[PDB]
Amino acid sequence: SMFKRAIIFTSFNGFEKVSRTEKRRLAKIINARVSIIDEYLRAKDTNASLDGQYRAFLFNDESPAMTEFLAKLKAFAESCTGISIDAWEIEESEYVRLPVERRDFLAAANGKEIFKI
Amino acid sequence: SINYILGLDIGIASVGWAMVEIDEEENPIRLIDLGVRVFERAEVPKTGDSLAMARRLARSVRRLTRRRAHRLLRTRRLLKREGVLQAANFDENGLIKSLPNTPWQLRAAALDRKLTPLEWSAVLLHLIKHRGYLSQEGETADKELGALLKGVAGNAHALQTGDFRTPAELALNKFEKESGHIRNQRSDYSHTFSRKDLQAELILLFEKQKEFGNPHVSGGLKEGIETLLMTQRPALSGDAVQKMLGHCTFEPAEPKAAKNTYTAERFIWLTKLNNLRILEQGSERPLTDTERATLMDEPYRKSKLTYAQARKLLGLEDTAFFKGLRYGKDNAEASTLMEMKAYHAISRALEKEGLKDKKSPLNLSPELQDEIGTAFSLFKTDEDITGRLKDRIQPEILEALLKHISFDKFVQISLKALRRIVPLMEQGKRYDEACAEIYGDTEEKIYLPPIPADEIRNPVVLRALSQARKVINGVVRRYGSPARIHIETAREVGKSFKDRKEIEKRQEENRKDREKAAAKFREYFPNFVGEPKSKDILKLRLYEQQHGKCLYSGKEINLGRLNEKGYVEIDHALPFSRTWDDSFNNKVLVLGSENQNKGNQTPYEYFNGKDNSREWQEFKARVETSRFPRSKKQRILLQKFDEDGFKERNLNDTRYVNRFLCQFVADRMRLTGKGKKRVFASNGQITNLLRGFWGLRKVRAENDRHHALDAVVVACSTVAMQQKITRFVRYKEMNAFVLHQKTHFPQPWEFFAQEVMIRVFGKPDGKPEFEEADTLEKLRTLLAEKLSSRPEAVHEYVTPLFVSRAPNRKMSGQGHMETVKSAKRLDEGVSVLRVPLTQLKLKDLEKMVNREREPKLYEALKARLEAHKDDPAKAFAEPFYKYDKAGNRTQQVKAVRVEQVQKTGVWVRNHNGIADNATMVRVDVFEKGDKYYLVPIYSWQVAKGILPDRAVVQGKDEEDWQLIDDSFNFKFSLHPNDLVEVITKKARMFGYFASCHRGTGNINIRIHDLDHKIGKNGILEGIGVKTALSFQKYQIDELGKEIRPCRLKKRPPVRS
Repeated sequence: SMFKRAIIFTSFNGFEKVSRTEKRRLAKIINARVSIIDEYLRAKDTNASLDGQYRAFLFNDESPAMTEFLAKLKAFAESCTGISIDAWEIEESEYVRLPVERRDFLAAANGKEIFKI
Repeated sequence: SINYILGLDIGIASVGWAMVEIDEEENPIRLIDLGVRVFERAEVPKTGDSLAMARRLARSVRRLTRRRAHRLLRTRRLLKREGVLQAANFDENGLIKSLPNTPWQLRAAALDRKLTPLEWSAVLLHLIKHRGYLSQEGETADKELGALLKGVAGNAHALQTGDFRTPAELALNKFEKESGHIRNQRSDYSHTFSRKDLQAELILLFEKQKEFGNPHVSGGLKEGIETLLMTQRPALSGDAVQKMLGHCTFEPAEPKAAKNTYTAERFIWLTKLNNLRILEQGSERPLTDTERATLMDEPYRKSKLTYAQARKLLGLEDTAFFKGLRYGKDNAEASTLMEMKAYHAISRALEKEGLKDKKSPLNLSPELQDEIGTAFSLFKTDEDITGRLKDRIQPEILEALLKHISFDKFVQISLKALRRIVPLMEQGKRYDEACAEIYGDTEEKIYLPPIPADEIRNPVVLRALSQARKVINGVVRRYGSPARIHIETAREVGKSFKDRKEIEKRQEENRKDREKAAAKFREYFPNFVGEPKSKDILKLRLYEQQHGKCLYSGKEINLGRLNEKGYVEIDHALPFSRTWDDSFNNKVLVLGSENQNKGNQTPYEYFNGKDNSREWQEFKARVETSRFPRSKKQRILLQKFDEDGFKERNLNDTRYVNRFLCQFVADRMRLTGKGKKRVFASNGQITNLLRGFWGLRKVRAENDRHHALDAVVVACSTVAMQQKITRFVRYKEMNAFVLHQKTHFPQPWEFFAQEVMIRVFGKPDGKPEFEEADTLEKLRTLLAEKLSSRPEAVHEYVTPLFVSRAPNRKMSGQGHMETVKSAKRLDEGVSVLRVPLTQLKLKDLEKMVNREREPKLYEALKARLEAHKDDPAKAFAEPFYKYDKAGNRTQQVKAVRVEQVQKTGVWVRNHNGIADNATMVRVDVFEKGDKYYLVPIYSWQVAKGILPDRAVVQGKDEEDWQLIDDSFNFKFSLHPNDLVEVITKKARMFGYFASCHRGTGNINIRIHDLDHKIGKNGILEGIGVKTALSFQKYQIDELGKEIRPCRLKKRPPVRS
């Protein structure tokens, strides 16, 4: 009924080597959610798109799909020791009411933190 | 005599036609007749090869073997004439008796010893038979021929450098010692020799045999034998290749020629430059004269004039984009835009040999460049080109040019015509203007003349247009000349097989992409009425694409209230009434509240766009910061388009096929049109739109019948109907009140949908479960019951639709299968074939001839095959030998003989082999005692001229069949795709004959419309006609009329 946007920000921890295979895993995870409606957050394999990027995925929090996706993200983050994922959550009402200039940042600020890793 | 419009729907394997009786006012009122005509598309179906290819390859093979045998026959006649065999060393036929079988050895030993008439003859016949490869110079450019050339050149160099002295000696020693064989095998070009080497060897052999005292080294013999070894017919001449292509069509006396030509390349360049327009965010504009002057010479100065490179030259400044360029694709501006291939090919050839200072302009005249292009495009040998350009250019330059250059591909204009056009075009003046200024460009008859094969250079398009011609001519014969002809051709007509395959690929890609999107729509809106249509997914996609913000106001829009009716609308940025454009580039998601004061204005004309009102600047900033593709943003903010031109381009289809068809039908047909074009090529998109909005839902049908449905729609699309539609849309965008509810989108007339559905499918729509009105009675009663309101729904022309399949009564074709098998053991039902080990499978070896007599070999091969999991190519990749009783290795194996089943065949290769039957060309049907007998007739029987005796019997192997005599009554001959009727105990079967199984005597018939509910994919298989009640053959014309049983008098013969 009520639509929630999960803002996920992918950053690089610097600690360890990137492990291109881990980049492929993260690209698969993110690309599972992408469809032609929100293809604009296509997961590339280069750092430029995987490092330091906010992506806001739309979920319907009367469906158990959000939780499985965020759990997969957290599992990968625990695996990768050198990539860090931060998740938030915002109601789509407040997200859309924000000014579209840096919406992902502002929504992250205005949203309940979910998992930091 | 009726006033009607004929609507045609053309595709690669179908033409649907509809007739619409119209007012004098051109409003459609009566649906007269519709049909579908289906044929087989003019290509080899699986691979896209052309039908002519298979025949041409066999023709060239025929000519090659024939000319070789003739050359060898002339060689034997010359041997007899010059004493060498003196008389009757020859057999009953021209072959030499007791000819030795050691010619390689004799050729090598001929250098050191005087030979013998028999040995000398064998040597010369061997040289003639195997005269090696001829260059035909700069041949390094083609997948394999490169590989054969690698082997040839390697062996030539090895002959000249390593001291072995002749092809014979080198071949003997190297090939025998290092490989165990001389002649190449399976695809290998390792041991191939060039003709030059073998000519040198022949000369040396004659010298040596004169030294050693051979009575036959006469000048006659040497002259003759050398000429026989070197001569071959000339390849196609310049004038002959020119006769292949049409006259210029501008200057009939001069030919069309030479893509690789300064004049031709410059024509291409100027056409691109003159037609190239740049769109900057906002509107369009063409290059100023200074910009054209700047770019004009850069294709010569640089290697290629890249689009981004052109941006550099003009200081174009991003926010200025090239039109006719997909800007969504990343680094799209690395595209070429122009490359002068010929100029730079000549220049690179000269640069690479020391005659041209690189990056110094090529000083050769335009005339000389044109001449070089034509010469290199018309001749395929060094000598011919050498003469042509020996007339006009210096020797070193020509020799350099003959190296590195390969030309092809002509361009449909005479160099005189292009010479006149390109000075005219340089001034400016788009192509048609210059062409008309120089030589400005109508004999009508009742029936459309045949389709000119010259203007239609494509087999699939040629067959589609030819069958459209047949449909048209039949319709005109039956009902007179049409008022207008409307045309709708499939997107796939006129596309390369590669193009069509790729289009299918992306169509399936879009299928799965849209299914994922639909799943996402379902997840977001779990409670939804039925299943989501296209506009719903577009609503959601535009919502996310617009940042959740109505594009006209910037007010946030509630998700989940998306399908709350009327809350959000899909607005056409440019109004449909003025552009007839409903692309995905002209659709934005707006609020119901805000989209009520826009009116019929464009987005630029509504936010004022002329005083740069801050509402307009806010809107332009909003659209530029949305996830719209560049094209969409360009269209939203057009500002200055040509209203009528744009709606016209969106209203009709301008493809090569459609323009040709409109001009051809307009020129040479009767067509009592009012006078403005009388032939209309409907744009596919608008036709689909009209189908949807006129109640013609895309059905879930196997029928080729749907082809006629579309043909109806295109036939109702008239100028009056279009303007009525435009008026309705206009009054609808300004909020109509002219009432509100009963304002159905204008239809050609009331209950159009229902009548069209009954007329095409013989069923009221939405009841695919219902039975079809097969007959006039059934159909007319159904129409009068379910359309009692409509007076003209029934009349004297309403007949059930029956799809007409183009027949194929051709009596010719492949005589037998390609591989020839041993026929010795043919009293037993078997034949033998040499099967390589690389192709050897377990079910082959289990039938080896020497399975019993080579138990060691059998067990070795069987065990080896077990290993590597029965993979033939893998198991025997390492050399396999035979073994004696004492364990010694003796001799390799390449291939073993394998038994195969053979109950019938065709005699081949001098009655020394058997080959499998290919395809039956006819089936003769006899009746005796109320039972039916099918005599099959194959093509080799037609060639030999043997009208077969025996009719099929279910299980008997071929010998024991029912011999037909005069006690039987013959009924008819069946060719593929003839209409047949099998009244049987079970039911009544009607359809086009397809196949006649010879192991059962049963036949398959395609249902006329290939309805998938019937049989498997519309084909009734295994119908047994031996014990049918009735078995008759019918006739049918293009339109599906005149369905009558036909009675043949006498059995027809196979030859004339």
